[PDB]
Amino acid sequence: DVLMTQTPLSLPVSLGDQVSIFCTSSQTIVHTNGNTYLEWYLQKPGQSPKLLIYKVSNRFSGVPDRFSGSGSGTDFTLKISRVETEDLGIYYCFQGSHFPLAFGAGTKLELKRADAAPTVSIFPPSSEQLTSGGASVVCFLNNFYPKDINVKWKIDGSERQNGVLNSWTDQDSKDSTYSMSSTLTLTKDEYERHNSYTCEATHKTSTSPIVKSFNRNEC
Amino acid sequence: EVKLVESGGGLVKPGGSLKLSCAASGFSFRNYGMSWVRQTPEKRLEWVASISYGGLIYYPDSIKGRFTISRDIAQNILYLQMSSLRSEDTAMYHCIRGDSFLVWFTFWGQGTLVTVSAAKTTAPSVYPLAPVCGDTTGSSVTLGCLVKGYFPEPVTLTWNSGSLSSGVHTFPAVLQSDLYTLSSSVTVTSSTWPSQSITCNVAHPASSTQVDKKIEPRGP
Ligand SMILES: Cc1c2ccccc2c(CCC(=O)O)c2ccccc12
Repeated sequence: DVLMTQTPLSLPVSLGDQVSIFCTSSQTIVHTNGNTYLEWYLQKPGQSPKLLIYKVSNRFSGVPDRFSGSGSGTDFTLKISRVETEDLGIYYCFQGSHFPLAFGAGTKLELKRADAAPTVSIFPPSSEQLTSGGASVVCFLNNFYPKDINVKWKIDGSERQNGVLNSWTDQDSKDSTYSMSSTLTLTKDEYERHNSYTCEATHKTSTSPIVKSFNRNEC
Repeated sequence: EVKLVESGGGLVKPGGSLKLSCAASGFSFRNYGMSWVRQTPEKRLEWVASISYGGLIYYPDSIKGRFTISRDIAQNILYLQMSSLRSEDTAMYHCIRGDSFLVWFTFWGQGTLVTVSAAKTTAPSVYPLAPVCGDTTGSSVTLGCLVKGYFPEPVTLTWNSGSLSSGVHTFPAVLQSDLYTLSSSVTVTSSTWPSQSITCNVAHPASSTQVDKKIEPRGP
């Protein structure tokens, strides 16, 4: 089995930049007929994947002249001589030289911008949820950049790294930042067992976490 | 104009069966290789099966035996019989025409969604997220809405019926335990809220659900 490896999983770029996206095979991908079936696809948000390059270096008809492909042995490369706003999305490589046919994880082309500290907002369980017998403490880490962030919870000073659901937004088409919601879910009784609920954010803009908290009984 | 239209996608319980169809146009099957490729919720692309212009069939070991590609050359329709279905088989299915010994996936269809789950139609739980006494001590105020345990997807969330658009962040749903949970945050000026009315309008069509929750300041 040939496994296709793509890096990085996220490539931050500025428009007008010449970029190279890499893809590696776990072993050689030459078909028995001499051809190397390495293809590159661009999946534009909302749409389906579309062919860009076939057989390592052949630009498919209708594909812009800024896209090219190259590679040999186990290293293949996708080039975009000058990036536009339409080129943003995820790029997938794929080898069809050997069975099973393999897809790479994909590389998301995203926009670079100035660092942005996240705005951390913490919200205790709604009085309504409590009646139903549940307790969900949500916390929003919004409009931050870069996209790498760590959210830690601490119930009464003690870290509670269990039962937390996190979701992330795609880069904002407007300001180009990222946002994320982290929902800790407990029970009315377990929730009523603690007082201090805390949400700490470790962004490359803090190291010493952005902390937002509250006390069940008071503030 | 070449066309590929997938149909048959839908909700199927584990171990169950489903038949996907793909109506083609612009070309003939005897001249092109056909394949099915799926994109899982994680956005991962996986090859499911392909049939050559001649009839040769190929499956990856995980699909082999459970799924079956067949084609109606006469009515130029490609199929994919699915059985022994698992939750990981949940993905968007695309049929694709390729060029034999030239390019595998030259032309993709928009796809059809197949969701494998034992979950039952459950209306969402919509809770109003009011800020803690701390946050509110500034220029802006971020509010929120928790839309818990609903099935199936999707639900539609707005603020003040759409009146509140800028400064909103609606997060992608996630399965918590066979049920979907989603959350949205809305940031506005301090003099905007609670001075002005702010409501989270959530609808879950599948369960004929249309609920509204006004965000009120907490405190005794
Ligand atoms: C698109 C497509 C191909 C595209 C590029 C290269 C080979 C292709 C093959 C045959 C592959 C093989 O025999 O290993 C196919 C076999 C069946 C159906 C489609 C096929």
